Amino acid sequence: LLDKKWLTFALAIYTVFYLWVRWYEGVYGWSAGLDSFAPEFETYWMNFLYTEIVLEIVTASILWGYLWKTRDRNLAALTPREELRRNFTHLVWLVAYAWAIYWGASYFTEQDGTWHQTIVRDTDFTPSHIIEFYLSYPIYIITGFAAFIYAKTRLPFFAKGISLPYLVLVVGPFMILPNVGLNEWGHTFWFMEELFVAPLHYGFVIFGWLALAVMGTLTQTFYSFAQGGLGQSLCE
Amino acid sequence: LLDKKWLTFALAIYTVFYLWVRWYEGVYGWSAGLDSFAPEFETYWMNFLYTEIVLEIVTASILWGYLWKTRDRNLAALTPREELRRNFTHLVWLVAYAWAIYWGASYFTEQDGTWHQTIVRDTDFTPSHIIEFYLSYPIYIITGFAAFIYAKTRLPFFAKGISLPYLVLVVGPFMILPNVGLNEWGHTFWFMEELFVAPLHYGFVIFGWLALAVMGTLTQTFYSFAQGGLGQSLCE
Amino acid sequence: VPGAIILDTVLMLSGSYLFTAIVGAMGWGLIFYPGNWPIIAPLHVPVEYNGMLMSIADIQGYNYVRTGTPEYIRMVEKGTLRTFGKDVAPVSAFFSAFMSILIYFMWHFIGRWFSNERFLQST
Amino acid sequence: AVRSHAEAVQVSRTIDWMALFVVFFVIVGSYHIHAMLTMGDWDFWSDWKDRRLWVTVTPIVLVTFPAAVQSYLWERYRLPWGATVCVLGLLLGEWINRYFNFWGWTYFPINFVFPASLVPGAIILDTVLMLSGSYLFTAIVGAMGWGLIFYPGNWPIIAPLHVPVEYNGMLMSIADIQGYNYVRTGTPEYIRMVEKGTLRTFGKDVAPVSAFFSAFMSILIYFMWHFIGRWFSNERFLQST
Amino acid sequence: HGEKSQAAFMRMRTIHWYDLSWSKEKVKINETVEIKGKFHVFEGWPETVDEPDVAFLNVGMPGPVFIRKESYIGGQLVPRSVRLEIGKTYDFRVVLKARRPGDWHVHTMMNVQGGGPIIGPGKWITVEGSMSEFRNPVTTLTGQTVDLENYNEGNTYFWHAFWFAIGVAWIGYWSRRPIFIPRLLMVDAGRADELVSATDRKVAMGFLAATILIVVMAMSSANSKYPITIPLQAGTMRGMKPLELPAPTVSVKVEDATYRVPGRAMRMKLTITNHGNSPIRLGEFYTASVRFLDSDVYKDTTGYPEDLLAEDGLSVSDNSPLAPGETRTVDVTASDAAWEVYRLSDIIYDPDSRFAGLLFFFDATGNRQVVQIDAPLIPSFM
Amino acid sequence: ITVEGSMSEFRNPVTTLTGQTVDLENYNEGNTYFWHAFWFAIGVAWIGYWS
Amino acid sequence: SWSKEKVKINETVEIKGKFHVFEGWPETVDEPDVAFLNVGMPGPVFIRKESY
Ligand SMILES: CCCCCCCCCCCC(=O)OC[C@H](COP(=O)(O)OCC[N+](C)(C)C)OC(=O)CCCCCCCCCCC
Ligand SMILES: CCCCCCCCCCCC(=O)OC[C@H](COP(=O)(O)OCC[N+](C)(C)C)OC(=O)CCCCCCCCCCC
Ligand SMILES: CCCCCCCCCCCC(=O)OC[C@H](COP(=O)(O)OCC[N+](C)(C)C)OC(=O)CCCCCCCCCCC
Ligand SMILES: CCCCCCCCCCCC(=O)OC[C@H](COP(=O)(O)OCC[N+](C)(C)C)OC(=O)CCCCCCCCCCC
Ligand SMILES: CCCCCCCCCCCC(=O)OC[C@H](COP(=O)(O)OCC[N+](C)(C)C)OC(=O)CCCCCCCCCCC
Ligand SMILES: CCCCCCCCCCCC(=O)OC[C@H](COP(=O)(O)OCC[N+](C)(C)C)OC(=O)CCCCCCCCCCC
Ligand SMILES: CCCCCCCCCCCC(=O)OC[C@H](COP(=O)(O)OCC[N+](C)(C)C)OC(=O)CCCCCCCCCCC
Ligand SMILES: CCCCCCCCCCCC(=O)OC[C@H](COP(=O)(O)OCC[N+](C)(C)C)OC(=O)CCCCCCCCCCC
Ligand SMILES: CCCCCCCCCCCC(=O)OC[C@H](COP(=O)(O)OCC[N+](C)(C)C)OC(=O)CCCCCCCCCCC
Ligand SMILES: CCCCCCCCCCCC(=O)OC[C@H](COP(=O)(O)OCC[N+](C)(C)C)OC(=O)CCCCCCCCCCC
Ligand SMILES: CCCCCCCCCC(=O)OC[C@H](COP(=O)(O)OCC[N+](C)(C)C)OC(=O)CCCCCCCCC
Ligand SMILES: CCCCCCCCCC(=O)OC[C@H](COP(=O)(O)OCC[N+](C)(C)C)OC(=O)CCCCCCCCC
Ligand SMILES: CCCCCCCCCC(=O)OC[C@H](COP(=O)(O)OCC[N+](C)(C)C)OC(=O)CCCCCCCCC
Ligand SMILES: CCCCCCCCCC(=O)OC[C@H](COP(=O)(O)OCC[N+](C)(C)C)OC(=O)CCCCCCCCC
Ligand SMILES: CCCCCC(=O)OC[C@H](COP(=O)(O)OCC[N+](C)(C)C)OC(=O)CCCCC
Ligand SMILES: CCCCCC(=O)OC[C@H](COP(=O)(O)OCC[N+](C)(C)C)OC(=O)CCCCC
Ligand SMILES: [Cu+2]
Ligand SMILES: [Cu+2]
Ligand SMILES: [Cu+2]
Ligand SMILES: [Cu+2]
Ligand SMILES: [Cu+2]
Repeated sequence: LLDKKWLTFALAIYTVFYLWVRWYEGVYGWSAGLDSFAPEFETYWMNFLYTEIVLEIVTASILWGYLWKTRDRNLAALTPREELRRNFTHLVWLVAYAWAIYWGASYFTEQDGTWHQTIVRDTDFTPSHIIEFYLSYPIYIITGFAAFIYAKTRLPFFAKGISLPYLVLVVGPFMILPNVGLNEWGHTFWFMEELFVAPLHYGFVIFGWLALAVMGTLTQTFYSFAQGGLGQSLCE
Repeated sequence: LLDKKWLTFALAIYTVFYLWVRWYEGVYGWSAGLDSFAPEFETYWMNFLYTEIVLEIVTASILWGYLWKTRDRNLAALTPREELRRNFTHLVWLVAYAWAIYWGASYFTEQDGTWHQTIVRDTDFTPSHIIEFYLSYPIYIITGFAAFIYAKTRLPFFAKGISLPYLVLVVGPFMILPNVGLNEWGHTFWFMEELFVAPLHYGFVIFGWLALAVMGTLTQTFYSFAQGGLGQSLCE
Repeated sequence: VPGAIILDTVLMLSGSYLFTAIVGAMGWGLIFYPGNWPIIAPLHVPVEYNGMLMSIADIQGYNYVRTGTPEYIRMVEKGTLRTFGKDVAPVSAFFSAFMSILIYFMWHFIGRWFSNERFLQST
Repeated sequence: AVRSHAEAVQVSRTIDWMALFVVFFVIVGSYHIHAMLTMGDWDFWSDWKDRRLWVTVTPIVLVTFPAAVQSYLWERYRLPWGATVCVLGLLLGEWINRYFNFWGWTYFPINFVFPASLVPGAIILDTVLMLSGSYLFTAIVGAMGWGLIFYPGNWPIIAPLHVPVEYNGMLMSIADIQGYNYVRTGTPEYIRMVEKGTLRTFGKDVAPVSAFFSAFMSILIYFMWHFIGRWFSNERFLQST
Repeated sequence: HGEKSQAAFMRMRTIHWYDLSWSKEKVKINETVEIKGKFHVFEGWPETVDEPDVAFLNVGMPGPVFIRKESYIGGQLVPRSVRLEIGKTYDFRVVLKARRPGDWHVHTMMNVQGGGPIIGPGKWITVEGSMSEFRNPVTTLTGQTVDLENYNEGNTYFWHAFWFAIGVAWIGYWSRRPIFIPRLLMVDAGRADELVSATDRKVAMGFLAATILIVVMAMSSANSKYPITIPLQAGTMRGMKPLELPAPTVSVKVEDATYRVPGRAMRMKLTITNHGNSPIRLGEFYTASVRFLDSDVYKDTTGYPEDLLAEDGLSVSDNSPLAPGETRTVDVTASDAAWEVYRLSDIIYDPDSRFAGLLFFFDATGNRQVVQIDAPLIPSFM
Repeated sequence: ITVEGSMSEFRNPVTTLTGQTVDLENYNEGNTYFWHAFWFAIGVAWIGYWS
Repeated sequence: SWSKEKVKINETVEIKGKFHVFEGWPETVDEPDVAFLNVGMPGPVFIRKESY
């Protein structure tokens, strides 16, 4: 067994959902999605905002609660094969988290860049703002916290102590979501132009830096792999 | 004995003197105190500045010199009861210092705020500037240095080593007094308006932060109390 | 006081300092304007003052003469060409909550130093 | 543990592939958001790619992530492609977005919205890193290479766009005509921080002086971000966050 | 589509667009649609908005569905930012060439350096055809007619793909050998000094030398081909020619102006004094992209948008012809559904409840005078 | 400029658009005092619970 | 117009004329709101006695 086909599903769910979201915004970006006060815009995009927020809060609660309720209490009694299997499942969680980071912080972020760079901003909940700030950002926040809970509750290495770099990796990209307030406080206030390199955007930049903690995260996961699944073979 | 009625006098002297100062400035704020070049203003407020500066320098010299001359040389031969009595006297000194901090950094500071916010500044030695910068600031500076000298020369804990946090607490609020120069260099220069949140005032803000060292000061004084007057009773 | 109480309760409950900086700081930033709304709500009632629309607070500021504080020093909402809908108060509240998160994180460690009990022997 | 040494090797290969995926795409997200919110405007359009601001700013803000990622990767695994993986990740994200959002969602031409080329700088940074493993020597020489080869690296692509044209009475380059024609509703002409000429611009030196300033500031930013990355490589465990 | 979000008072007093005329309403691919008219920069410019010292005349369309072929302010082409003088009237002429089929809301927007976008009235313009039919030929000074749609695209793709391929080769060279855990363990357990050794250093020298030589050779080739290049043209165009309008012979003083909350009507009182020797009749009130017309005085023939037009939304208490020299006070009521559709009634939410607009007074002979009005706008609740 | 009389005689009536003549000297003072005192009382209770 | 072409030490050479500030001032150059009328010579080989 070891690494199962959970990785394929983990990548495929994100790919399918995000391709559908891209199709949705490419269909309703204009023509019910251009004007923020039209009656059809509330039915096509204000509904997007409400359904996605409710579903994301519910899914975050359910996922974190399940991963915390099913936590392994007897971590001392852990065979090295099962520990290596859990290490691979945690690495699958990290792969899903990285895919979510990409989809949220590159694709939809620059999609919003194109959106507001080629139109005039009409509200705080434009189509691309709904797609990026309130869908993709909460999705990778949920995935990062779920991976944190899984690692802490299953991996003997990551248990008995909260990992500082991996905590930074889970929290910094999370702080981008409350940083959306600075984005809007910036465009409505200090930056009355569609400048996209102005300091109002440095809020995401600072917490875009905090995603560099994946370096410490991955060296820590390698150390976790190198306890039971050390081999050997390596270093001989 | 232990804590005597020196605390009542320590609070009462500040209260009486500062109520009299408030009455004085409420009587002579206007009408000999509005115009800085009238012959009566020099007799009512320039005299305030000279007498208070002379008295403060003399009192600081006398108090620090007495507290340093009467220092206890034989600190090893100190009964725990006498050590606890000295700890209580030092805590009375700290209470007097805190009362002086309040009276200087809140009451008269915002009184000067009202003063220059509701009139036009006429000089560097306005009534409220004389009351705050040159009276209350030197008073709590004197009290803080006196408490420092007392703690260092009497308390076995605070002797044999200059306490870093308590030094910061005594010196930071002291640096507010030389920071008065930035206040005047600010209003005469860079801030030609009565803006009271402008960076010319950040000088007091930085050293207003240094008064947070009372946290380390009070945990250090608790540790000093917990040597001889430890009890016990606590922790049993 | 609402912000203080939120900060303290979210501190003791879930003693995690990071959780406090993340949630209690949101509470502190977000409950400021609703916390003061009962007090300043009566002062925002529209009034026509000799031909110009004014709130009660504007009339007080206009009447009661502040010799040192003219009207132009007032950094207030003057309206923007980027102010979309009715969002000035909530967007400002969320920006304040986020910056409160950052300032809480910085000042937690600044206070951690002020709590020191070191003794420099030769300052 | 594991059954045999061969299974250990196969497991190590699977882990290497998955962790390479994680590194690549976390960098693709974070580095791209950093770049686009620090240099996006000069990177979005072809009439923004001037000779003062574009080449001044782009290397300065784009040596940030490669420095940190190199500081981690070389130190921990002797793998000299941290800068290259960061640069190719940024390029992949930018090109996917240009093709599927700039040209797919909207219809801005690719020859108008093409991104900037950074692989020469990445390769210089990585080779000058592994050769002479001295991190200081890397920050001193590879950063000069990164700053200096930016404009010559992009010159083959933007060279055809600078051909003079007279457009209804006014001289315009091809890039200026593209920016004028293709309407950017949110980006007027005045937001363009480009070379507007100065009374202190002596001779033909706008591009080289800007390139050298960018190389120097790249030295400084590399030095800062090497240590910033040294912290992100930490394996500490705060017991009570 | 960008309006209805900006501050109502800000849309009321920044820039007044009038005499707008669209050449075509149903355009085909490559066919030219031209927008003309006059815009008046308001005297009482809001202080929060930087003065139009550096203003660029733009057009508000979703993406580049129309390419802006030409755009003039005054009589001269203005491809770059221009300086506008507060209080002056300029006329513009934007030439648009259709590119993408569909119904496009083409707005005439104006961008100011530190004040953001001023979207003007927009007209639904339909385009028929296919995008692949679009052709954009431009002739350079070196003697080459190039189509901007595909020019340099191949060279861009080739160079970007070549550099990406070089980077992928550089990464894969190390990806061939085991990558993470073995190398980490070799580095941790004592000196590694075997993970990087010949001929890896020789390959590194090869990559570095190849990169330097490739960049230098490509730069030299791009200097031989395309031997004539110029920098990007930039710089604000000062000295726009403003329209020399005659001084209006009608003076309008606004003695209070109110609007019901909630409502769709604006009540306002004027003291019109007519100078000269002609009888005037108030016919139109343009406040913010919305024209309130008096059907008894003026009927629109310029194809103004239906949602922005009030054919009989302007009602004057005393609209009899006004003899020259005579002054009178009238109650003018501009009531239309647009006042709430375009959220002109959300000026109560704005931090400056003041309005501005243009009043158009027409004579019997047909000629008109454009007079300005600005006054505080006091809401009414009872 | 000399002023005679008493400050308590001063009256500043202003009529709002909602139909309420309010004297600016005392308008909203009671509500301000009540809310500030209530919040201070809540804070004092919170501190005293641990005190 | 230059008063002299071959001057002696202490002797006065005067430069007169008219300068027209261009209407289409480049935007990159700040407007002459604070402009100082100078003279470009290598060091102080001439002292600027007067300038109007
Ligand atoms: C981490 C947790 C994330 C939770 C996020 C939840 C977001 C849900 C989407 C809201 C869209 C909206 O706008 O609202 C709901 C929309 C409104 O569209 P309609 O007008 O009814 O048109 C008819 C719908 N079409 C236009 C899509 C055909 O209709 C719906 O019911 C459809 C929502 C389908 C979502 C599930 C499919 C996702 C792709 C498959 C791989 C997973
Ligand atoms: C992980 C974070 C999840 C947060 C979810 C939000 C729950 C909202 C609770 C009700 C608030 C309310 O009803 O308040 C709404 C008011 C609206 O203001 P108004 O229109 O000016 O006037 C007041 C009008 N009333 C009296 C009718 C309310 O205030 C706000 O602007 C808050 C709403 C914006 C919240 C954006 C959150 C985006 C989260 C993205 C990650 C999923
Ligand atoms: C303890 C430390 C925390 C301090 C932070 C508090 C927030 C500061 C609020 C500024 C209000 C002020 O001071 O004034 C407000 C001034 C007044 O300008 P105006 O005349 O309206 O200009 C008109 C131009 N418009 C129309 C575009 C506004 O607007 C400003 O220029 C805003 C300057 C930006 C300051 C915020 C930077 C936040 C940093 C985020 C990076 C992560
Ligand atoms: C840490 C060390 C702090 C030292 C500070 C010293 C400041 C002294 C005050 C100078 C005032 C001034 O303006 O100068 C001296 C004033 C000038 O007023 P006059 O015109 O003579 O009117 C007659 C005086 N009346 C107007 C006060 C009635 O007259 C004086 O002699 C009176 C000074 C009395 C100070 C002692 C009483 C304090 C309150 C009781 C509790 C302690
Ligand atoms: C020996 C004990 C008694 C003397 C103590 C000192 C009292 C002041 C003497 C003023 C003499 C003079 O010349 O006045 C001061 C002259 C003004 O010029 P003027 O022509 O006098 O204007 C008449 C003005 N009146 C009528 C108000 C007097 O310059 C100044 O504004 C100096 C301003 C300094 C500001 C920064 C001070 C920061 C202190 C930091 C401490 C750590
Ligand atoms: C080693 C590091 C130490 C450096 C500090 C040295 C002091 C700097 C002196 C500035 C002089 C200058 O540079 O120029 C002087 C400029 C010239 O402006 P103006 O044209 O006269 O404007 C006219 C506007 N008025 C009329 C209001 C002046 O006035 C300034 O804007 C002052 C800027 C404030 C700088 C001081 C900040 C101090 C920080 C305090 C926070 C704790
Ligand atoms: C309980 C789950 C479902 C609800 C979830 C919340 C969805 C939004 C509700 C809007 C209610 C409202 O009042 O709208 C929002 C009002 C606007 O005023 P309006 O008059 O409504 O304008 C009509 C505008 N439209 C037509 C587009 C709706 O203010 C705002 O712009 C609030 C802006 C907040 C920006 C910063 C948010 C940062 C979040 C950080 C998270 C960690
Ligand atoms: C720990 C987090 C606790 C959150 C508690 C929220 C209490 C309810 C707030 C109602 C606000 C309101 O009524 O609407 C918004 C109004 C401003 O509206 P305005 O545009 O100025 O209009 C003025 C006219 N009014 C009064 C008729 C509307 O107030 C605010 O500025 C608060 C903005 C932030 C609200 C955040 C709510 C979303 C959930 C946040 C946590 C995920
Ligand atoms: C590790 C360090 C490696 C250095 C590799 C150098 C490759 C060759 C560059 C030729 C540049 C060119 O052709 O001239 C300069 C041009 C700009 O010219 P322009 O004024 O805009 O005119 C445009 C019209 N052209 C194209 C006909 C000229 O390009 C640049 O902006 C690059 C500026 C930095 C060059 C640094 C070279 C000096 C050695 C540096 C190391 C000590
Ligand atoms: C310790 C560091 C030593 C560095 C020595 C420099 C070697 C130059 C290699 C050839 C470059 C070349 O040929 O490039 C020259 C171009 C000129 O640009 P152009 O006139 O605009 O157009 C292009 C015209 N062509 C096509 C004819 C070239 O680019 C430059 O501006 C780079 C030259 C300035 C370098 C200043 C270095 C000062 C070092 C001081 C310490 C000793
Ligand atoms: C839109 C919401 C979708 C939520 C999907 C959650 C799937 C269930 C999570 C989970 O429990 O892990 C699934 C797999 C395999 O790990 P498991 O073995 O199930 O974990 C439990 C370990 N234990 C048996 C020792 C007690 O571990 C993984 O690596 C799962 C990654 C799948 C993709 C995550 C998507 C998250 C989107 C918010
Ligand atoms: C305007 C100037 C007034 C100065 C007042 C100074 C009073 C005398 C200071 C002093 O020595 O301490 C008084 C009390 C009790 O401490 P003592 O026992 O007197 O200290 C000596 C200790 N020793 C016997 C072991 C040698 O210790 C205290 O806690 C005294 C606090 C009283 C208030 C301080 C006011 C300072 C204003 C500048
Ligand atoms: C505004 C910024 C906030 C101020 C906080 C900065 C404090 C810096 C710490 C510090 O002062 O170090 C003291 C050393 C002298 O050491 P020593 O006197 O040898 O003490 C031995 C133990 N110790 C080395 C750990 C101190 O270095 C020295 O040379 C003595 C200088 C002590 C000055 C500290 C007083 C600060 C009051 C403002
Ligand atoms: C934007 C700036 C980048 C953020 C990086 C700052 C990290 C600062 C380091 C830190 O968090 O220190 C943790 C200590 C609590 O210590 P403990 O929980 O006792 O852990 C014992 C071992 N340790 C003392 C070395 C940590 O201090 C605490 O009170 C716990 C707070 C932990 C919060 C760190 C999470 C940062 C996520 C943004
Ligand atoms: C690694 C990120 C891939 C992003 C690809 C993307 O955004 O695809 C949308 C775009 C949409 O253009 P098109 O394929 O022409 O289909 C248009 C359908 N809408 C308008 C809904 C997007 O093209 C595709 O769907 C190609 C499928 C790629 C699979 C990895
Ligand atoms: C904890 C700080 C207390 C500050 C109180 C204060 O400033 O009192 C002055 C003020 C002056 O107003 P009033 O009492 O009317 O007497 C006016 C006398 N002058 C004008 C000299 C202040 O009221 C009192 O004197 C009340 C006594 C409170 C004792 C703690
Ligand atoms: Cu933004
Ligand atoms: Cu001050
Ligand atoms: Cu529109
Ligand atoms: Cu106008
Ligand atoms: Cu001239």
